[PDB]
Amino acid sequence: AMSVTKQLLQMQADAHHLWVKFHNYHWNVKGLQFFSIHEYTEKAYEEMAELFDSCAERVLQLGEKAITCQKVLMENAKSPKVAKDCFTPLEVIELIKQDYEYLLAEFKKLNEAAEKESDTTTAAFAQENIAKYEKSLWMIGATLQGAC
Amino acid sequence: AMSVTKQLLQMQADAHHLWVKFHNYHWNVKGLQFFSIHEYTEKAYEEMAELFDSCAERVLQLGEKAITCQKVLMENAKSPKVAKDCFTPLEVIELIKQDYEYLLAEFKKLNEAAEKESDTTTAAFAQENIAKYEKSLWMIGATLQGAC
Amino acid sequence: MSVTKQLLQMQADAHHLWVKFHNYHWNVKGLQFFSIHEYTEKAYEEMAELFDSCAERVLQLGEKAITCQKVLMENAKSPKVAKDCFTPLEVIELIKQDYEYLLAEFKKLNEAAEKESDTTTAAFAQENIAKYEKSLWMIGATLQGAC
Amino acid sequence: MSVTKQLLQMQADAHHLWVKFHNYHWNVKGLQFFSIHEYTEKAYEEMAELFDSCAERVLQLGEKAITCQKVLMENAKSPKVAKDCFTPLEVIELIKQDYEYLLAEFKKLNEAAEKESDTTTAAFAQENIAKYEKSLWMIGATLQGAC
Amino acid sequence: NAMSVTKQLLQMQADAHHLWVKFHNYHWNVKGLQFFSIHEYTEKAYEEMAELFDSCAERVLQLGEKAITCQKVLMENAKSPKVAKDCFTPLEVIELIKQDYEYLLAEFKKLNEAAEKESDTTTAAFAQENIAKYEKSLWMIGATLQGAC
Amino acid sequence: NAMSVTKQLLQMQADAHHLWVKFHNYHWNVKGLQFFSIHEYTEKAYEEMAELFDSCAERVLQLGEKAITCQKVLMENAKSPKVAKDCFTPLEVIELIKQDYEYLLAEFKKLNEAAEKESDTTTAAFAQENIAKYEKSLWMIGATLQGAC
Amino acid sequence: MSVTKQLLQMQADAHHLWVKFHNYHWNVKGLQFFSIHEYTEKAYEEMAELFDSCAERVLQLGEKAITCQKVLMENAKSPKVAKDCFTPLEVIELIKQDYEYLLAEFKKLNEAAEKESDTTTAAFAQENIAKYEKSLWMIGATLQGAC
Amino acid sequence: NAMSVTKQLLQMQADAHHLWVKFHNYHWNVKGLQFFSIHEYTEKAYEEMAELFDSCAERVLQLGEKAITCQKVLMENAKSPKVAKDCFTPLEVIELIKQDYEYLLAEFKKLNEAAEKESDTTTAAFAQENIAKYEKSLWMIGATLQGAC
Amino acid sequence: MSVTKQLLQMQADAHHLWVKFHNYHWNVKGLQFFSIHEYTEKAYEEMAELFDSCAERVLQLGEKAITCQKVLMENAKSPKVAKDCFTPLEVIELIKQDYEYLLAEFKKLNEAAEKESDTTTAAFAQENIAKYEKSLWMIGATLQGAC
Amino acid sequence: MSVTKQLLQMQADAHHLWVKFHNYHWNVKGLQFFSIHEYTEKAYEEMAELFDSCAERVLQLGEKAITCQKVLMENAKSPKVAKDCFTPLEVIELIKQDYEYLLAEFKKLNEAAEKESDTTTAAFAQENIAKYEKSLWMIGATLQGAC
Amino acid sequence: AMSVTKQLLQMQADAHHLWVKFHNYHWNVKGLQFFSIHEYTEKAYEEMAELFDSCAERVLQLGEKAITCQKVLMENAKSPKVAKDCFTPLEVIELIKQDYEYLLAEFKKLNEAAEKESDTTTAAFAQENIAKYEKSLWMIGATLQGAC
Amino acid sequence: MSVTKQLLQMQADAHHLWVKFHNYHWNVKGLQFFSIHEYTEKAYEEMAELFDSCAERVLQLGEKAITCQKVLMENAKSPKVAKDCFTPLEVIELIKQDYEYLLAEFKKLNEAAEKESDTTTAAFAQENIAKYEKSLWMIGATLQGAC
Ligand SMILES: [Zn+2]
Ligand SMILES: [Zn+2]
Ligand SMILES: [Zn+2]
Ligand SMILES: [Zn+2]
Ligand SMILES: [Zn+2]
Ligand SMILES: [Zn+2]
Ligand SMILES: [Zn+2]
Ligand SMILES: [Zn+2]
Ligand SMILES: [Zn+2]
Ligand SMILES: [Zn+2]
Ligand SMILES: [Zn+2]
Ligand SMILES: [Zn+2]
Ligand SMILES: [Zn+2]
Ligand SMILES: [Zn+2]
Ligand SMILES: [Zn+2]
Ligand SMILES: [Zn+2]
Ligand SMILES: [Zn+2]
Ligand SMILES: [Zn+2]
Ligand SMILES: [Zn+2]
Ligand SMILES: [Zn+2]
Ligand SMILES: [Zn+2]
Ligand SMILES: [Zn+2]
Ligand SMILES: [Zn+2]
Ligand SMILES: [Zn+2]
Ligand SMILES: [Zn+2]
Ligand SMILES: [Zn+2]
Ligand SMILES: [Zn+2]
Ligand SMILES: [Zn+2]
Ligand SMILES: [Zn+2]
Ligand SMILES: [Zn+2]
Ligand SMILES: [Zn+2]
Ligand SMILES: [Zn+2]
Ligand SMILES: [Zn+2]
Ligand SMILES: [Zn+2]
Ligand SMILES: [Zn+2]
Ligand SMILES: [Zn+2]
Ligand SMILES: [Zn+2]
Ligand SMILES: [Zn+2]
Ligand SMILES: [Zn+2]
Ligand SMILES: [Zn+2]
Ligand SMILES: [Zn+2]
Ligand SMILES: [Zn+2]
Ligand SMILES: [Zn+2]
Ligand SMILES: [Zn+2]
Ligand SMILES: [Zn+2]
Ligand SMILES: [Zn+2]
Ligand SMILES: [Zn+2]
Ligand SMILES: [Zn+2]
Ligand SMILES: [Zn+2]
Ligand SMILES: [Zn+2]
Ligand SMILES: [Zn+2]
Ligand SMILES: [Zn+2]
Ligand SMILES: [Zn+2]
Ligand SMILES: [Zn+2]
Ligand SMILES: [Zn+2]
Ligand SMILES: [Zn+2]
Ligand SMILES: [Zn+2]
Ligand SMILES: [Zn+2]
Ligand SMILES: [Zn+2]
Ligand SMILES: [Zn+2]
Ligand SMILES: [Zn+2]
Ligand SMILES: [Zn+2]
Ligand SMILES: [Zn+2]
Ligand SMILES: [Zn+2]
Ligand SMILES: [Zn+2]
Ligand SMILES: [Zn+2]
Ligand SMILES: [Zn+2]
Ligand SMILES: [Zn+2]
Ligand SMILES: [Zn+2]
Ligand SMILES: [Zn+2]
Ligand SMILES: [Zn+2]
Ligand SMILES: [Zn+2]
Ligand SMILES: [Zn+2]
Ligand SMILES: [Zn+2]
Ligand SMILES: [Zn+2]
Ligand SMILES: [Zn+2]
Ligand SMILES: [Zn+2]
Ligand SMILES: [Zn+2]
Repeated sequence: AMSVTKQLLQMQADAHHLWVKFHNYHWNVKGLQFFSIHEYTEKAYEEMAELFDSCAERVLQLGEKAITCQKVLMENAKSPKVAKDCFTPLEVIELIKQDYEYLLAEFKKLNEAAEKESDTTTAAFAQENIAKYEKSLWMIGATLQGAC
Repeated sequence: AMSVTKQLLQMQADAHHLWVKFHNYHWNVKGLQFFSIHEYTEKAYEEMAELFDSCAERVLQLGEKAITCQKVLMENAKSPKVAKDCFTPLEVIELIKQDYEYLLAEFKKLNEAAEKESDTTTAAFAQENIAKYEKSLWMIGATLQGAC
Repeated sequence: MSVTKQLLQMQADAHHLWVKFHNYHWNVKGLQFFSIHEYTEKAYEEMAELFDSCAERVLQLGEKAITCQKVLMENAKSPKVAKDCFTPLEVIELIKQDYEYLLAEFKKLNEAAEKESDTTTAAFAQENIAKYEKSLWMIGATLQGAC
Repeated sequence: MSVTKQLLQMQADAHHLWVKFHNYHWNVKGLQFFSIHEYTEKAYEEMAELFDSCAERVLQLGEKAITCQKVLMENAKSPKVAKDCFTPLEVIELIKQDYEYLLAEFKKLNEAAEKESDTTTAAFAQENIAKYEKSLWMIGATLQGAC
Repeated sequence: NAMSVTKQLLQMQADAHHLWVKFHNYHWNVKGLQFFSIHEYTEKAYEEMAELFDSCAERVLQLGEKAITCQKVLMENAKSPKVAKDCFTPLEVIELIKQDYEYLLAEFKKLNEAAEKESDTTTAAFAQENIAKYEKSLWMIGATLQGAC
Repeated sequence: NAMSVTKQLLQMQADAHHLWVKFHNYHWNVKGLQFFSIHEYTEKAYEEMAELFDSCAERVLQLGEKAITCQKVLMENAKSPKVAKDCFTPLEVIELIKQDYEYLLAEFKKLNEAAEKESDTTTAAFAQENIAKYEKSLWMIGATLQGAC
Repeated sequence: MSVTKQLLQMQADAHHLWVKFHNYHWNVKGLQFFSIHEYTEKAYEEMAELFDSCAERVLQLGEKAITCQKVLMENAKSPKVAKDCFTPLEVIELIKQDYEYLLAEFKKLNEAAEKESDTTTAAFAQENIAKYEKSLWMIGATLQGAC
Repeated sequence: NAMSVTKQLLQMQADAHHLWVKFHNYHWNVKGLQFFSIHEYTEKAYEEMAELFDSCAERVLQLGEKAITCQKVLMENAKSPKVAKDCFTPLEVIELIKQDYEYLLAEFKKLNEAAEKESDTTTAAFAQENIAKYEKSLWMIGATLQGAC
Repeated sequence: MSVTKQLLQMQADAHHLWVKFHNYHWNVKGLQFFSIHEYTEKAYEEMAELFDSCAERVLQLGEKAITCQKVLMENAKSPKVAKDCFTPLEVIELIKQDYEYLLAEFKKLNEAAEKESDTTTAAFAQENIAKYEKSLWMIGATLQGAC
Repeated sequence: MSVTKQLLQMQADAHHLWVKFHNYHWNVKGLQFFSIHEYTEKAYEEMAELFDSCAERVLQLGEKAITCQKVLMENAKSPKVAKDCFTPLEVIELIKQDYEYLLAEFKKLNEAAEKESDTTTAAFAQENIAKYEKSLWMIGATLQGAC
Repeated sequence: AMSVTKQLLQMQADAHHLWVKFHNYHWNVKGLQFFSIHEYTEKAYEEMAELFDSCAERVLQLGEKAITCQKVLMENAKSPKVAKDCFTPLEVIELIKQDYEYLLAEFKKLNEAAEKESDTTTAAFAQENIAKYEKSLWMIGATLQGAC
Repeated sequence: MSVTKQLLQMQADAHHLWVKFHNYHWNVKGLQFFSIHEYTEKAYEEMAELFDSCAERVLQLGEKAITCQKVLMENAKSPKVAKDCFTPLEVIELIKQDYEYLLAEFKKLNEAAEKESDTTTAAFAQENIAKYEKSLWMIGATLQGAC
């Protein structure tokens, strides 16, 4: 049963990490599409705050402790690190693709762990997010591609 | 009197055709402006569904039969054919310009036929659409142009 | 068969029902004309949405949606109707058969999705199974006479 | 008649139909009572708007609207109804005849307006011509049996 | 000896119709600086008369008698004040509406007394709701017409 | 000699519960072309019964007696018409609802008379509001069932 | 029990909780009266929705819902409450026990649904399992003392 | 021999003003864990008192007497309970508001009796609407103060 | 003259009235200050919209809109006012003359549009003709004294 | 006065104006009755908000608000009104004098706040200074005759 | 005291000027971002109409006369003049940057004049606008920049 | 110190409080669990907004916002809490200390802003000073016992 709460706790830390990272994209993008990227990443960091809270509260429902220490959040984060603080629009979209691919893989890991424990609530939460990101990733991939 | 219902029936088939075609643009556009083109063509195919229904129902009001067979719709369609299934944003906008120019010419044909029959209801329907497309085509032309 | 093959079948069927549901909408006759006209309007709107959802899922899955109307026509397998004038009870009976067809296809889609471990497509199929099971209950009752 | 004479005729008729549509609204009996009650309520509200619009167009054109109910009574020419009890089908048949009358009167108004180059009245006539042609289609389909 | 609830409602039906027509006269034909506010006020007023007409008719039908369906009968039965004018200043309209509302109020009081003698709680509540409405409106209209000390 | 307001409200509580259950039977089990409109009408109806149940209970509590909290007592005390059917045509449902509403109306009139003898203005207003509601509804239901001349 | 037997059990129980939650709603006393009154009102509205949903799922599955209140009374198995007066804490403790009962019953419904490959009922069970697991967490925290 | 409707309304005007001021005292000066919910409840309450003040004044004016316009007269005429406190626990506020509402309720009952003797349906309806409001509120406030069996 | 020439004239006039209508809005004095201030606010907002619509129609028609304020000033031909303090009745009388001017220009635009078979510009002119005919009726009545 | 002494003065005055504005609201007579009735209603609602805001700012600053109506009566210094019947123009003239009084008191509050480096009270003063300067302009224009 | 009303009157004339100029951008931009620039400049000219009215009405509150003559508005305008009537999207954004920089400098001039007169109402109006334009100018500058 | 240095300090503090306010939100125990949970949700949402506003002001001022969580952690100076279980009164007492800290920092920001003649940052600081002065009043009263 610890594997479900272990994976929720991993996601809590990654959600925090992406919330910080998505602010970086939001502030520091430059170029003609500044405003739409700014608005896009604003919605995205809001989703990461919500995801942060949901993972924590699911852990609590499952009888464990959520992470409450900045230091632990920082140490446990495993989503892609970025060294930049200035971006083109296409660079942000490419970075987000990578961040969403990481989230997608981690949600499928959560689903499996939920499956082994017969945890339908956590499985439903995982799968709603899998659907959300497979849809976004299709759109992001099309945004990065050139036409034949 | 058959010329008004003949032209409404032509438009019914073209509206169906453009509804299918506009999905093609909606799905298969690639590049940075993916999302706005996707949203734009979504509104456009909704207008073509509405146009499909309006033409059919006007024919019925005029005492004739709307087309109800896929095969007849396909055979009767005369709006521009496209062979592609992958597009740049500028390519979609250029294709839509051509589709809207075709609609505009066909609505003016409908207006004339309505005029000869003193059909004020069909004439009003034609003219509301002429105004709509002359306005859109101005915007689309500006979108495709370079500045002096 | 496969998730993408089944999605493409449903895309073609959604287009066919979108067209047929307009025939019911336009051509029903009788005292319940307006309620039937309104009902079929909402139904065709759902068929348009289904058409789009099926295509986009195929695209998300790395395959091409159908974009040619001739292919849509050739591939559709939902019930054919060679009438263009209906009573309200005839429309309801036809919609029942159309919804029985969709429900069976959604169940095939779910099976295919569970085999492929595709939770997203499975969730899509299951939401539709629930929608049609409920709607078919009400349609059945509409067509019955009491005990 | 000239545009104003025709507007004044339509003012009288809108008043007459407003009264009559209340008769349908109150006095229909049978399973579809509530839908007819609701439809006829919308219809009389439309007749009240029509009455005001005709009158105010007359005032815009420099003439006096009808203000005496006795004149309104004497000038009305829309179909007379003797009954005070109806089936839903009878009401729909009577509304069709009322709407046919209005539609023909709006066409007379339009011709009159066109001759006087009165674009405002013409646009008002044509907007209503469109409204009644659409309704009359639906009403016709409602009274039909399927073939 | 006064007429029953149903005959009072029938009278009220005929008057509401008459006032609906009459209020259009004020709506169309007022002249002067306050044209628009009088036009809007009288539009709300005729809409209330249309509603009253339908309410009285439907209450008569609920009580088992038939509503009036003929415009000749509506015209002959109306007893609300007539006006032989088709042009008005704003003060004239306000004065005339005061007379119309005083008339309505008096008739709603008769309606209430009839409803009470018949133990008709539904019609009594209907009458009293309206009595409250015109007592308030008449206070405001009276203040609009008065001169300050 | 008739029972007090509080005992009448307690009866009304039990009936509202019974009709809430019964209206679900009509909601679920009507069959025929008008299935959906009957399904929706009866859904609005049971929601009104749920509200009535809570209102009567809370008024009894305001008057210092205790509401019924046991389903066995609710079942034993209900006096509204029973139906031994679980399948209905649309006309059957309309006919049966007419009988249920005529029952309610008669009980709300008793409630009003009891409230008046007790000078209970709150309960009287509550009863009369409901009397007005069912008199209107019963007029429409009766018209729905009649045949035109 | 099979899916329908289990749905019918939950129909009876939803009815029972609807009644009981009114008892909490009316009869709580103490400083938090109004918030408990409001919370329990939302809770009984949820029980009324649950009652209708179970019944209609049964009808969809081809069986008859419970229509006799005597059957509803006899089949209910959720916790019995003898009292008719409560403190806010007592109400919260009693609701926790009611919600634990429901949560266990929804899990039985889900297992039953999964065995019958009934995705619609399964989704309905799991949606409620999620709802009660979340509520029960909050309720538990509400009854606790801090460490 | 009891005072007329108009003098009762004038009393009610003065009290509503007093309670409007007093309810601010509870609003500002409550202390303790339930500070915010008491602050909000008493804000809704003073807003109701402001409305009552205006309603009573306007009804007096409709009845042809003049409303009170001087704050010295408002202060001298108020008879609702005074409180010589400017700090409160939540339970104290609830207890004090119970006393204020019991006072209002008793005065609205006198208002109703006066309105009935005068056949003043408008004021009677106004009084009874308010009687219904405080009977419900007082039930809830009483439950908030009680201890469970 | 031509549709585009007439549109450009109206563009210049819309700008002029937009400015003048602010003068009425700011500088009216007297008891009806606020209603006049609100009325003229809505009116200048319509002038801004008219300015934009006229320019964009010229652009749709392949010609250049006016973009220089000196050209706008030189070309405006609506009534000049050399006052900056007004009574409410003076504002209404001036607005009447401004609206009579606009109505005549809209009629010229319609004629030009019908000659050019330009249904879009004609519809634009006719919607405005109807708006101003109605508004001038009400303004006239505002300025009259009763019989 | 210090900031709190000045806030307490404004608390008393807001109470006084709340009462007075009801007098204007009830007792105005003449053609503009309804607009004055509506304007003064908004005005007293503003005075009630002002009364609460001053009191709560005092509480924030560590002092006690006024709770006794006798103190409120004795401390009020806004213009005394003896009348209980008014023309619309008289009401507007009296409101101008009330608003001038408030505006001067808000300026005193601002100076006091600035001296104490109290940004919160200062911002509150200045927001109201802006409000009354704008209103007083409109009120002035309303009382004027045009030149 | 004349320096506050002098500066409000300068701003009234510039607001009028920018309202005309912003229509020029709105109509005459060409290129892929036509529609968003069109929408952006539409909001901007609405703000300039509002600014025009606010400056005028503040002058009137201060006991002076607003400008009511087109000719005076034209003569007094000092915001940047543009000679073009056709623009790329980036050209419009660059021109707006310059127009907003001018507004920002003029609002700070207004604030100072308000300060010297203790005019808190005009100072508040100035400062609300300073905040608005410093925020917009940050966004506009990022839109024009390239990433490091 | 400087405006940008103070803004960066507050950015780090906003992040720290955002995290801590979630601890209160999750881990409070007792009868007021839900109101405290809702209160702290709104509070953390304000901390997220504050984080963003502080960063964007620094960027507007030509400097870089903090984008590394290690820097955020190192720089935060708001009160540390080494508990993860709370009563409702403990949460309120901690929030009081957190809000006292923010208020003092906002006052330093205002001073720095006025020195730099930065009206925009000063307005930001002052709106927050007013918000926290009011909220601390209410929190204080929540923690008191009456006289
Ligand atoms: Zn932003
Ligand atoms: Zn944003
Ligand atoms: Zn957001
Ligand atoms: Zn949370
Ligand atoms: Zn830590
Ligand atoms: Zn491709
Ligand atoms: Zn999409
Ligand atoms: Zn979309
Ligand atoms: Zn859409
Ligand atoms: Zn259709
Ligand atoms: Zn076919
Ligand atoms: Zn060019
Ligand atoms: Zn349709
Ligand atoms: Zn429709
Ligand atoms: Zn639709
Ligand atoms: Zn799509
Ligand atoms: Zn093809
Ligand atoms: Zn059966
Ligand atoms: Zn009705
Ligand atoms: Zn209705
Ligand atoms: Zn209606
Ligand atoms: Zn009208
Ligand atoms: Zn007459
Ligand atoms: Zn046929
Ligand atoms: Zn009108
Ligand atoms: Zn109107
Ligand atoms: Zn209206
Ligand atoms: Zn009716
Ligand atoms: Zn007749
Ligand atoms: Zn007179
Ligand atoms: Zn008598
Ligand atoms: Zn007097
Ligand atoms: Zn249902
Ligand atoms: Zn339903
Ligand atoms: Zn419902
Ligand atoms: Zn309740
Ligand atoms: Zn029991
Ligand atoms: Zn029968
Ligand atoms: Zn008896
Ligand atoms: Zn009959
Ligand atoms: Zn309640
Ligand atoms: Zn409630
Ligand atoms: Zn509810
Ligand atoms: Zn149901
Ligand atoms: Zn039974
Ligand atoms: Zn603990
Ligand atoms: Zn407050
Ligand atoms: Zn509050
Ligand atoms: Zn409030
Ligand atoms: Zn009032
Ligand atoms: Zn005094
Ligand atoms: Zn005590
Ligand atoms: Zn007595
Ligand atoms: Zn007890
Ligand atoms: Zn203004
Ligand atoms: Zn305005
Ligand atoms: Zn506006
Ligand atoms: Zn534009
Ligand atoms: Zn120029
Ligand atoms: Zn005249
Ligand atoms: Zn009032
Ligand atoms: Zn009012
Ligand atoms: Zn208000
Ligand atoms: Zn307050
Ligand atoms: Zn005192
Ligand atoms: Zn002057
Ligand atoms: Zn545009
Ligand atoms: Zn736009
Ligand atoms: Zn806009
Ligand atoms: Zn203005
Ligand atoms: Zn000039
Ligand atoms: Zn850079
Ligand atoms: Zn939560
Ligand atoms: Zn929450
Ligand atoms: Zn939130
Ligand atoms: Zn941001
Ligand atoms: Zn880092
Ligand atoms: Zn104390």
